Amino acid sequence: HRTAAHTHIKGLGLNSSGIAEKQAAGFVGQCAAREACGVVVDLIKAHKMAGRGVLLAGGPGTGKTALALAISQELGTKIPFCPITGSEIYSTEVKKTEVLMENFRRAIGLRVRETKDVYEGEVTEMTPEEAENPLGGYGKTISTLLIGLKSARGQKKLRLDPSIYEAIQKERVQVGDVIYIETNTGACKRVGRSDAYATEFDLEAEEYVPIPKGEVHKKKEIVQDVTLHDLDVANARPQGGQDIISMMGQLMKPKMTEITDKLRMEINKVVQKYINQGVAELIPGVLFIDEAHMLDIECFTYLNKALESPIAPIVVLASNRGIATIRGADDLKAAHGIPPDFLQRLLIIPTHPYEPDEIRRIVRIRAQTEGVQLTDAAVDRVAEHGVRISLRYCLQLLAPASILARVNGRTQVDVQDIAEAEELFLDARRSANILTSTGESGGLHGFIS
Amino acid sequence: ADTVIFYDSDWNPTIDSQAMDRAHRLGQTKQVTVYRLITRGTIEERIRKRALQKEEVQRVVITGTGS
Amino acid sequence: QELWALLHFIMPSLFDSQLKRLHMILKPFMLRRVKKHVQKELGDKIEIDVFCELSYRQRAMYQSLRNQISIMDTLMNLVMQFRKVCNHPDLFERADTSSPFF
Amino acid sequence: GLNLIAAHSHIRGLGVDADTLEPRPSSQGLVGQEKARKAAAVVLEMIKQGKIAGRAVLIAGPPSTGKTAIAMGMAQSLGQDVPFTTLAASEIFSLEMSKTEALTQAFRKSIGVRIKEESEIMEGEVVEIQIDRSTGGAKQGKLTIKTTDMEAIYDMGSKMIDAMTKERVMAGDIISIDKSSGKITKLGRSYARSRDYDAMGVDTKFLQCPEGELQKRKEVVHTVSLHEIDVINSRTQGFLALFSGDTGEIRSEIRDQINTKVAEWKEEGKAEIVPGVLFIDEVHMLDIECFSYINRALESDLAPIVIMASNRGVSRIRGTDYKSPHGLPLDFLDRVVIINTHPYTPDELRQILSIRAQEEEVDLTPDALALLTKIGQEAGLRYASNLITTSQLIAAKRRAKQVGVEDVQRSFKLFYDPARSVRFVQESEKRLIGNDGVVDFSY
Ligand SMILES: Nc1ncnc2c1ncn2[C@@H]1O[C@H](COP(=O)(O)OP(=O)(O)O)[C@@H](O)[C@H]1O
Ligand SMILES: Nc1ncnc2c1ncn2[C@@H]1O[C@H](COP(=O)(O)OP(=O)(O)O)[C@@H](O)[C@H]1O
Repeated sequence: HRTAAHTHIKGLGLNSSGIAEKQAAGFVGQCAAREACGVVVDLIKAHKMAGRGVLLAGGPGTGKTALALAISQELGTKIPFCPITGSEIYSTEVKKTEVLMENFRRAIGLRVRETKDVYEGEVTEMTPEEAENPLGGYGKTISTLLIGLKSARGQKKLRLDPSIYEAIQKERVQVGDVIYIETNTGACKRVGRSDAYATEFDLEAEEYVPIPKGEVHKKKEIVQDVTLHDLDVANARPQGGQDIISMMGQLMKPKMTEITDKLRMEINKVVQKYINQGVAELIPGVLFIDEAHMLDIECFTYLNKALESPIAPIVVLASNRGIATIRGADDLKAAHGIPPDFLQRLLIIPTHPYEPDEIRRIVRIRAQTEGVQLTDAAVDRVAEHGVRISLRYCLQLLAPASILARVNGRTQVDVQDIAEAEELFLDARRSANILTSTGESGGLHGFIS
Repeated sequence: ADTVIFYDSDWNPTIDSQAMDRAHRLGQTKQVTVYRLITRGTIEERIRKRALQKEEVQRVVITGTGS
Repeated sequence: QELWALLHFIMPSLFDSQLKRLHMILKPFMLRRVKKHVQKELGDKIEIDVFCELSYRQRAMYQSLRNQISIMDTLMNLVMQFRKVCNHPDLFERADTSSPFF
Repeated sequence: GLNLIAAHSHIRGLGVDADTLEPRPSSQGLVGQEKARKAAAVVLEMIKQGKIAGRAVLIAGPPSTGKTAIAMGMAQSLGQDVPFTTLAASEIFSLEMSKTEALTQAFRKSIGVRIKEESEIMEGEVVEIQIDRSTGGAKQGKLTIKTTDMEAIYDMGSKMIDAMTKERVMAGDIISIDKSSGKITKLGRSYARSRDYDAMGVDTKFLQCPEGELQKRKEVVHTVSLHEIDVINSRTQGFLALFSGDTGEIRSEIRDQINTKVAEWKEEGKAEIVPGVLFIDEVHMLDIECFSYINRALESDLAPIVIMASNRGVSRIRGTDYKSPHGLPLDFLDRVVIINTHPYTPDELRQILSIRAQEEEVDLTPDALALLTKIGQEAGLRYASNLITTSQLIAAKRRAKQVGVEDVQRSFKLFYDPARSVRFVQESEKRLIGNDGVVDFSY
């Protein structure tokens, strides 16, 4: 609903033959790059490949991020699209190569069938039974709970292990509540009071709920979408048991941890059981590392090994820089800001500047996307920027000009409202002239160097 | 009753025209309103448009009087 | 043919197996009158259309269901599933108490 | 499966004649690099022989000359018999622990303690479980189990009845019981009882009954690394840190105790020590402090063989301001023998591309393989290998059964090689942001 930089991008706008239509799905031009991004979408949808690298290479404002977000739409919702900047990699909690691995495994998805095996009913009896322990000093302990559950078409009496009674107890269950119990986790949920004895005169603000229909014991099945990283995190910070470690692990502050290769390898074994059991579909996705020049030579040297993994997502890099110094390696210059031995691994999609008539088309697509109804002379005005000034400066003027027109009582933007927008809101270059002319000498009114 | 709400349109307009008659009969005296919850952008729309054009054919085939 | 079957039933000798013909031949056998003429003491019906769009859950059901048209077209099955989600998505998949993947 | 096609998936071993260490011109997915493969096979021999401790080998050569491939070939030709640790040198720059501690843990991971143990396992189909649960529970109960060859009934002790009820063991369930622990694993449901499993969904699998005796001794050969023993001894659930990480810096006196105890188990004959390999990929990412530690870690008796790869020429050593070959200090390089990988000839590129075109499901027409070979000479082995996947996807878009020259040409046109990418950069220097931060956005 809110309008943002890429709201007009809907897809790559390719033909079924995989050729780009010159203006489609919000794009203008970049046709060769849109066609290359199509073949990458094909590489992703065909699950066969791991750890292929793609670089979107081209100057700022050439639509590299529009291409990546268009890929994210051609893949649809099922496939994991995992966007990061290279500046997200420098965590204070864990080494930066941990964050890369977390993002690599966040980019691999799993759809898995799960059977939830549960008991549900109105609690009709609850009777604890206990033993006098030998002198451990903590005193007597509950040995078991007997609990009666009533549903609409049956009842049970359950003799619980005391670890499930602790779930029952920490859930503050009472006689006459409706509860849900998972035999999977031993976990308990208090659903409400019965709709029996639902007298209004409680301060307790209870939700009275109907008796569960059907039998007390149920075995429902549901399909869960998870990433491999979701499994890593669950098993590294255990929280689904009723044991003391799972209990205290919910009270401690959450913190990220440098999950070992040993854990990740053994979760591959676990997930492959789900595949062989036929309960899971593996759905590998894509990791988009925007601003990949902000990675350092330790990140890039780790990506070597990470991409060689027998499962890894597709990695799409974007860079906007020429021959530049590699970060963390001030001795080494290379194109794109990428180490030369890593660049060998990638397929590079070069991305090119727009022509003046393409800029005019983009301005009109963008104007009608923002709902800025805009006269043709006004379009020509805005499209003379983008040629003389960055393309982004065109698109950013459309909103001020709309406000100024509406404040002038116009239904639509004239050249006048842009000519006022051009004056209130400068580009970087006009502002850079103001600096150099005013900071031409120091003083009270100078800009600070 | 004085109000009929169709949660669903039927493929046959005669059945809904019968259904909405239940309130609109010689014993009625309040105004009758009929509401029809056509969910927009769905085949609930095409079902209603097909049923509505059939009612025109059924009215054309009774162009001449039966009186 | 559904009009013939009624006419065959009442008068099977004549009607054993264009509008200017129909309205003449049926003049004896059908009598019809309408509330506009004889029962105009009643008001007319007010028919109000009440459009509402698919909620975000319904359209998640509906669009993933419509995705099957990329493979099939079963269409008479799909138009019943489409009618379910257009009524309430709990008809198609009942929402129920849920928890993370274990 | 969960293993997808990856860059090294075609490597099945080292491709060397085990009787002579003569490298075959191609086998097991390796092509050429014969002298390097022979040397890696001599290293592989003395790894398996175990008698030699803490030697370090560097594999040195230009990028894409098969350095990782040879490392993967050794790993595939050691298999499970020997520990094999792979370390990217970037990994030791932990925030949890100092880099010498991280580098210690990597050495400890590469020595295995091999421990052989037995247990009686009882396995069969449950014919019946009777449990009285007589107010309290677990009072008494009887278990009947059969194989195809025997049937027996057992009176159960009360803590076994708890185990049976905990596992909801049911008639028809195929179970194994480890007797000394008393854990019950339900291996499956017997097919003959399928109709009793009225709660199980149709997705449920079934099995035939177990065969032979209900009870036998099954012998397990565990291998546990010195690192695992170190971490186990750190805290009350130390092993739990082998997964999450969150090991601290493990105290040196814990390791020194463990080294003594493992020497006792060896002398007592209770355990064997199995020296593995640590492979340090792109070792030049280590700094001068790391190399100083490695120098003496290699002199330990419980040191693995360390194998290393470097792309680097005479290059700046990290953490200092002078240059040395491989980017490695000469005092460290004095402790290391070096294996060189050379560039490939055009026919070896053709063979590697052919192998890669077998590992992916691709049919190359003979002219498409010739063109990819030509692109391989001109643009590098890795780029032509990525054109294989691209061409198949283009061919499938035109519904072709085989990849033709037209598909390779589309690939070459759509995706630039590194040199054309650099040339594109060298032309676009005003539009690309320079090292000065300067850029022009105008047309
Ligand atoms: N070919 C195109 N068609 C339509 N809009 C485009 C195109 N290329 C870029 N844009 C738009 O121009 C703006 C700047 O492009 P952007 O993707 O931010 O460039 P980069 O990410 O390379 O700096 C964005 O709002 C983007 O949607
Ligand atoms: N001799 C060889 N036989 C088979 N495949 C090879 C050979 N050399 C390299 N390759 C393959 O080509 C790719 C690049 O080689 P690689 O071993 O990664 O070189 P480096 O590690 O030195 O960059 C890898 O996928 C590798 O499997």
